[PDB]
Amino acid sequence: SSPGIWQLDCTHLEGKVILVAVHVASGYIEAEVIPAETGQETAYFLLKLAGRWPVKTVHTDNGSNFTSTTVKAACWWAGIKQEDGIVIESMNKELKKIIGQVRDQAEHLKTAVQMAVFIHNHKRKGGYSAGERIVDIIATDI
Amino acid sequence: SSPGIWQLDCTHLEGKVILVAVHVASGYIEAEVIPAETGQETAYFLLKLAGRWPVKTVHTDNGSNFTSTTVKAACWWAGIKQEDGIVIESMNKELKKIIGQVRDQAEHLKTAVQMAVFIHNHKRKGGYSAGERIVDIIATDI
Ligand SMILES: Cc1nc2c(c(-c3cc(F)c4c(c3C)CCCO4)c1[C@H](OC(C)(C)C)C(=O)O)CN(C[C@H]1C[C@H]1c1ccccc1)CC2
Ligand SMILES: Cc1nc2c(c(-c3cc(F)c4c(c3C)CCCO4)c1[C@H](OC(C)(C)C)C(=O)O)CN(C[C@H]1C[C@H]1c1ccccc1)CC2
Repeated sequence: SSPGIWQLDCTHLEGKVILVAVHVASGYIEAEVIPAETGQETAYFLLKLAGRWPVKTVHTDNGSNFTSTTVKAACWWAGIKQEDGIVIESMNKELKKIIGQVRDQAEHLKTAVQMAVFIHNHKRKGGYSAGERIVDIIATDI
Repeated sequence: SSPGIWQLDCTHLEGKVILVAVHVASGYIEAEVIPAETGQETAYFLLKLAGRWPVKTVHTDNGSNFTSTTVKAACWWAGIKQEDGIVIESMNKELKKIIGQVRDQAEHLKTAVQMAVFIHNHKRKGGYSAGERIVDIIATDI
């Protein structure tokens, strides 16, 4: 169901990889800079996300990355269901748009990515932000 | 007020440092393994936390770590108020207790810490978990 569904995606910037988790119903995001797209990086990120938010189902833009036994262990341990198939381009475009706008304010790319995550989750779209929508969606399900 | 108050603390294990953020009203935690307690590590962690949860006020067990101009920049950029003074020993004892219980299941300490964060936030105390309490507290304030 809708409150526990997340989409994982990866995007490239400055010879680095940005791993993004999107809470599908709200548009709320978590993101991190990693050296390369690997099973180990995805597994560790999933384990972190699942301890912080209710993660019931995960989708990816890269099915081969979910085949990894390290990713399988993270989903098995956290009780996450892997679901095939999957917007993503637009989220990656909007995130890179925010990143480019703030890039000069920081030395490290990871700092600019976290500033971009902050801007995205706090942005009101009398409208609500993605941060307000995720908390609203999950509290309703409790 | 109560929904935006966080406590930061650091604890040592296996020659490494575990940086813990506790949502005071719920007992919900975020934690990471870092090489050493620095202004830069604390600043980056604060920037991440504030983009993910409403962080209005932060307290620490180590005031000298909040004096750093890098920590000051993170709080200024994210609009966090630093508040002097501050339970913590018991949270560190409970977290290390959970860590020791799972330590053998993983090679890396960081993996065991994330498993411990997952266990703590999901643990029901008909009672509610820290994960349910934080979402409940924040949705009420919306
Ligand atoms: C370094 C490492 N290598 C492997 C594995 C894990 C790993 C990954 C996880 F996501 C995880 C756990 C472990 C131990 C313990 C339970 C919580 O989740 C780790 C882990 O480090 C990461 C990648 C940085 C997180 C660590 O520190 O040990 C997991 N292995 C799975 C095959 C045993 C088989 C398996 C077991 C269960 C389900 C599916 C496959 C492959 C190698
Ligand atoms: C490497 C680095 N060194 C310094 C600083 C920041 C830094 C830290 C932040 F928390 C931060 C920002 C920056 C640029 C931009 C806005 C969002 O928050 C970074 C940052 O890397 C981290 C530590 C890994 C996050 C980066 O990549 O640039 C911040 N500097 C502050 C004195 C200018 C003065 C200041 C400015 C505003 C308020 C208070 C003090 C000292 C050196």
